[PDB]
Amino acid sequence: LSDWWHQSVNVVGSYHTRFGPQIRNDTYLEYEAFAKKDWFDFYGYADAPVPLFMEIEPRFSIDKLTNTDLSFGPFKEWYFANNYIYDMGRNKDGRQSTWYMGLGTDIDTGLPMSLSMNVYAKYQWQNYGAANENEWDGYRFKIKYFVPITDLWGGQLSYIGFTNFDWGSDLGDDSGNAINGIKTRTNNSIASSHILALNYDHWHYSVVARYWHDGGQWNDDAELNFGNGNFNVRSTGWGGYLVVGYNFHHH
Repeated sequence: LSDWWHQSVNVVGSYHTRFGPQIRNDTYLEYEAFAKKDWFDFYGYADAPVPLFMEIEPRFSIDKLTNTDLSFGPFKEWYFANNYIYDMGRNKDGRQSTWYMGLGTDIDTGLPMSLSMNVYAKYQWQNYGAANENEWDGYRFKIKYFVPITDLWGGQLSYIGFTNFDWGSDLGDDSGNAINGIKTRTNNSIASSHILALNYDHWHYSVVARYWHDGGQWNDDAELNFGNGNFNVRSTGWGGYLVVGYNFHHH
């Protein structure tokens, strides 16, 4: 229901993406959904070509459920947080199933914005055949903030930012070395996003600047050869996205 459940279908163009060994530029369809009902909030999105990649972020209110005001300081609420990533891949080999679970919260900055912080531990199932499949591996700190800016061109301009700090994984240790001498993979990783979004009654346009540090836990500059010659991994740097979509909702 529009009251709490929001949907959107979007077209996305990406440029210089860094989650994998080689740089990428893609375009694809995407389904989004944002929800917020008294005891649980949710965000998720699914991408499909011009096979299937989805990421969901469900969170449950410990306060609402425990029915105990755990509010304290800037900390408005506490949550049992979940960040689940699924990638079907073209094989049964080139797939990913990642579950991050932990503690989350909403911060009251006294400013005209929204701020959330989460910490998770994660179990790794499939991971494109990597050395860390099926085991508890690594942790993640996720910080995301929303900031209403102004009205621009008849729409509402706003800023959104979130970062995923991943560390403590055992890959890198358990992976080999590159032709390069350095290790192929990484125990940690950072993916930071900056979003400028224009929202109209239904249509919206968004520009996304994203920065990676060892994107996808690929050790930046590692020298590899997949059968086409040696090449260096460029897992650290900027990439971007253009997003045009439509939010559904009855009047």
